[PDB]
Amino acid sequence: AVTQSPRNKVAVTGGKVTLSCNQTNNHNNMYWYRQDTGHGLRLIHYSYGAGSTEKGDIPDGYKASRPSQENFSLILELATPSQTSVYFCASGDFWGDTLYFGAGTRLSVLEDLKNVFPPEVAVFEPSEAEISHTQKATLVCLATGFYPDHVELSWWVNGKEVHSGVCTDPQPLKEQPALNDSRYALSSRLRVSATFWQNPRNHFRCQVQFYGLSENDEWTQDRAKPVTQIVSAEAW
Amino acid sequence: FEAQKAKANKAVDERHFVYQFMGECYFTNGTQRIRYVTRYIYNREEYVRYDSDVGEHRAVTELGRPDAEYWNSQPEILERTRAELDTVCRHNYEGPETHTSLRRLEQPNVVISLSRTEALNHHNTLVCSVTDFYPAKIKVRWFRNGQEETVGVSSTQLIRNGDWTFQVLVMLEMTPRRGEVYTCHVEHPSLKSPITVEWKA
Amino acid sequence: DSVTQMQGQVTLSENDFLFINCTYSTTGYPTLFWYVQYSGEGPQLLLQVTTANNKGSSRGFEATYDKGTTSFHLQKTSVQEIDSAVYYCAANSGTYQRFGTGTKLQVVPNIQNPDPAVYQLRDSKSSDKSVCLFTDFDSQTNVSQSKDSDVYITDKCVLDMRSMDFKSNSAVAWSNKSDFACANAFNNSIIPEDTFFPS
Amino acid sequence: IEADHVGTYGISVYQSPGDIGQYTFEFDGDELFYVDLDKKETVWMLPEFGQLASFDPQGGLQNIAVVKHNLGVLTKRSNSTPATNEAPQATVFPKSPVLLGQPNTLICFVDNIFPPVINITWLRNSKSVADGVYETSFFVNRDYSFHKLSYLTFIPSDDDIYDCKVEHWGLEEPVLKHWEPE
Repeated sequence: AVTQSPRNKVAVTGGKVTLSCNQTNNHNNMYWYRQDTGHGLRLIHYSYGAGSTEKGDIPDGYKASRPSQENFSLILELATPSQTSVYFCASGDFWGDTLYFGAGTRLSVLEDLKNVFPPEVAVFEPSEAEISHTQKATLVCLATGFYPDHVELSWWVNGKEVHSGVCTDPQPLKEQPALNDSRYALSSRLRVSATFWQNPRNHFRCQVQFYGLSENDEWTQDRAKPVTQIVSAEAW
Repeated sequence: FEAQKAKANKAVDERHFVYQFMGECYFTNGTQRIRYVTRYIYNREEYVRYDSDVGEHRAVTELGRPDAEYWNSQPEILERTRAELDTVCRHNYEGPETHTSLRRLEQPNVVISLSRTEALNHHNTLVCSVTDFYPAKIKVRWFRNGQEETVGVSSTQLIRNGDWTFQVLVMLEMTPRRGEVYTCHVEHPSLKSPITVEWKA
Repeated sequence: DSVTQMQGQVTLSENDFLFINCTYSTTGYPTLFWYVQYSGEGPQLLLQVTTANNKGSSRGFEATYDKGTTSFHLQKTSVQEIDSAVYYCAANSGTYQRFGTGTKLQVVPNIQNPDPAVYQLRDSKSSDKSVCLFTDFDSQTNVSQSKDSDVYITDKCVLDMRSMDFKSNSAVAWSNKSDFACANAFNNSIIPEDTFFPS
Repeated sequence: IEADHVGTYGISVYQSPGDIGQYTFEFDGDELFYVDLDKKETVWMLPEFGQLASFDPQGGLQNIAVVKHNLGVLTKRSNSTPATNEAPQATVFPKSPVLLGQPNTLICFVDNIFPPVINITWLRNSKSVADGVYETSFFVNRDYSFHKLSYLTFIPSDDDIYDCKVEHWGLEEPVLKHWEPE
């Protein structure tokens, strides 16, 4: 199949990003699309094979390279904010009448770097008002403060992540809508039987995988570097 | 007028090697009848082919048995190719061609010249130079003294210049007498009235 | 060659009739496609049609390649809640496929028995910091945002207790503002006048 | 094989080694246009013809790509059976009747070309001439070989002799079709 590296990454304006893509299935053609709102999917660059690279509908600002057959990578030199979005790589056969996409890639090109903030998670315990009125306990989680919105909330019950009875917000909440940009906030639930919650043994936890910075990233501010990490909170 | 193209199908699974593929559209009587054939060639040898009249891909040699079978098994491919009879042939003819090739007309530049100096009463040679014209179909004749003649006349067959312009030459075996005036006459659809050049002997 | 999905966003009750409109415009003989992208993953193929005038169908969906209307609308009769995703229309009469804007489909489950309630929750961190949980409301009510600014409200959310057979909506709301009761969390929100307000 | 007209809407040629390709469109035997595989752009023989119709280069680019692939496949399917060379035959003539002084054009028609890789240069009094030379693409021949044309602009004068120098692998040594205004 097809896979993209990095799945998500942050970068400072004027920087230089390199999105890589590697497909198994022996496909001759390869494509690099960019997803946004009000434009859906748009093609930037494609390739009929090794050594080949063709301009899509929006090639400006990007470069492409088809070194190998199974490898096609998109290159952004003087990155800009306008290049912030999701990138989907695709491989398919001749004439592109059959194409398979990859997992996707979230890219954040900030005017600087003084905006990255990890998530502030916190689990909220259910009220007896419901545990008795409906016989159903509902724990609520909340991740706030993060920026950019590259997050992934998961529920780990007794150490084992579960999806049975879960609901995570579709899209994060802009804490400061008015502002040209602001941290985001995500909320997720988890509804289990009343008789189950009522038991100090049943361990509950809320994990929030955050994607921010890493090694090669100068932090000229004060607080700790808002690097990639996992914030969380438990409850019994 | 956007022109369409035939799509080569994928082959199944110091010396030089040459590969060649082409989509041939045969228009018999304008678009009234159309025969479509695609040829796949590896080293001057046609190994597989799609004949409009057969309806499917066929292996011309054993080296093409694989490809043929696979392309005919997959309905998507077979219909893709098959449909090219319209989507390519008919489309280009009725579109780009009809408004470009089929309607281009170039008028010839006739001029009469004599081989050796004018040696009265001494056999010589007169030549008609019809050059730069399209389409092909054209006729030429020699007018001595008002009377057309065939004997002692020859014309090189159509000479294709390559730049979409044709050419032809016609030699006249005669003898430049005194007074008589020769004239070359040629019929070409690029004109309404046969252009005729004259030469006073 | 260009696609046009007029459908900005679509939302409808479970087991309804889905109809997303798509109109193309080429100079050739394009193949038409439909791609479904489920939140979180990349887009995948739903159905396609190479040859003009005839329909393609897959997993309950179906679309027709109408040349007279240069359209390729997507149809579904019994739209399940599972079919909630972003639907992309695409056409390719050359070497690469162009896509349309996109259409988001939200298929709300059917609440057998409403139960509008608004509880509260105290985190394990502190205790002064709480959260109001407006859940169990029937699938048809509209959860508005915050007309104020210091208050935050998330859109509907369908919870599902698999090994229990039970689906129920929800909608969390909060505010860093010290004074905030669960009776104001959804003031300008037209919610069931039969909501249980414990205390 | 009979018909009033014949259009070859798609002619893709690919050679290996060298990684050489060519993509053209032909009608009644003349070349409509060819895709410049490097410039990624269509090029019509008759510039006016390019004003009326059009063609997306990618149509040719995708094909060449497919042809390149299949070439690799067939080379194996016939355990690297190499191509037998041929001896190209040239012919020289003027575009129009020659008239000393009156600028004309010398045409060299090279035929039976295979493989489609050749050098065709003009010589003025045994001297290599550059400017004023226009070469065409490789045209297809029924026997699946090729043929090309080269054009030279000159001033008719008995004071000079010309000859079309053809250089190909199928030739033991370069050959030249002599031609003079005599």
